[PDB]
Amino acid sequence: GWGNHCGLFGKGSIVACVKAACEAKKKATGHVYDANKIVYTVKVEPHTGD
Amino acid sequence: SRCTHLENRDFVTGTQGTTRVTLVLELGGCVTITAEGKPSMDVWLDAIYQENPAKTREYCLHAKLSDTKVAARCPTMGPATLAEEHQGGTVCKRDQSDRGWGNHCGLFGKGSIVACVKAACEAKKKATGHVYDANKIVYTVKVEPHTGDYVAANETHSGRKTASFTISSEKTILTMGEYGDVSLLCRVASGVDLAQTVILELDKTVEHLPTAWQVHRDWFNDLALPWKHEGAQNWNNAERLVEFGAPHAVKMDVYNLGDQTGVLLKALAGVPVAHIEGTKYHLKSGHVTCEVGLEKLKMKGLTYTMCDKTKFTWKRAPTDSGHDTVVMEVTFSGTKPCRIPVRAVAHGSPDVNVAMLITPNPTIENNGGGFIEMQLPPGDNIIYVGELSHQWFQK
Amino acid sequence: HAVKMDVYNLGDQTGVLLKALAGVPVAHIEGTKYHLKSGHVTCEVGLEKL
Repeated sequence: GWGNHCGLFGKGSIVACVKAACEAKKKATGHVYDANKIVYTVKVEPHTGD
Repeated sequence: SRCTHLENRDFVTGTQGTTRVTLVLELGGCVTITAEGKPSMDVWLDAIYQENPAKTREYCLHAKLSDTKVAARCPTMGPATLAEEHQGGTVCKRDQSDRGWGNHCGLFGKGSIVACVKAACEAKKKATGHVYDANKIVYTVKVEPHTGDYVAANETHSGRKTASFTISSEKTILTMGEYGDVSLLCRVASGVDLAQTVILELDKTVEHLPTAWQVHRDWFNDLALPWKHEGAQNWNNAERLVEFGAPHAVKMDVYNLGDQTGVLLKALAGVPVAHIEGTKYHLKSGHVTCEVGLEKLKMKGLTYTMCDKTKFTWKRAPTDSGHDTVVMEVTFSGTKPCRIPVRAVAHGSPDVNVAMLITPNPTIENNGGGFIEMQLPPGDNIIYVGELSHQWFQK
Repeated sequence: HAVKMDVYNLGDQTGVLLKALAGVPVAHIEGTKYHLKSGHVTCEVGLEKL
């Protein structure tokens, strides 16, 4: 309206935007396994009396 | 007129004899007072606040843990102990771990283990509550006379006056320039009850957040977070943000539950905001009833001659104000000061003046005047400012 | 309001995520190795040459 420098009193269009990024070290990342690349490690130790 | 700047506007009108007017002013509202033989006045409650209110508890939203210490004893060696278990400002957990030859104990069995961390709060990660004292709260009321000058919201009206009220000082007499004196009696006791209110403050320097919230005392007192009194060195219930892992041999992990700000903010959605300006803690919603004394107010320019009916032009053609009134502004090129000859007729009845003026005794002063606000009946009308005319369809 | 519109940030969601993650099993990362902390495998052990 006149109070904010418009000729008419009514609804005026307004649009606001912000650039959105992510804070450093504030991510949550997911990882998936490939059954063909997964490794199983097995250890064996003899009973040596020690 | 200031009230034309907002959507929330009320009109109060005093008739014959009405010398006093009782209004209920609300934050975000505005009242236009009109009365026979009196200059019109715009009045509004501008702020409600208290400087340096008392602080109740401070809560910690993000624990800063450091100096993790663990003490463990073999099954026959007795209780494990740390000096920290007796210090304030530390969180500890005593448990039992499985011990045996593998971790250097003579026997295979349960051994005592105790782990402690020093618990403090991250800088700027506090949530502090404040309480109002009804005897120290201030209500600010503004008054502005209708001078026939239009001023935008970002501009300052030279005739605007401010009055402050506290419970112990309920009456003020304001001198409205040449319009006389107006008396204001506002009772803070008629205002908002603040017994169950707490103003919650996080970090007011954060840019994308309100500076404060108005929350319920019982909700605030039940927050499951570490807390302390301002000034106290350590936190009570610091364990609320710390978890201990199951022990294994001579070790026990300490986990931090992270920053609780996001959690709090979800709880605060839908809660009303408040505002902090330095040391002033403001309510953003509230009301107060005032009695306005109009008897000492006098109109301006009643003895001027009528302006030359030939010298008016439209600076701002008649326009809808949004309050079912019409606003306009004229320019006068004749000799000042003088009374503006304004009137309006319904299409077809040139004899009956149908204009109800909001602006009192419109005049063109040596350095002002010209803005007029009026109400007209529905339908086609013609507005006249002397010989200057304008068609106007009302509604 | 008039020619302005405020933008609010909902804050760090880490605390919210961590509450959801309580009771979820942990895993472990060692450099480029992504380890499971729970699991099993069946093996056949040949003893004839011992």
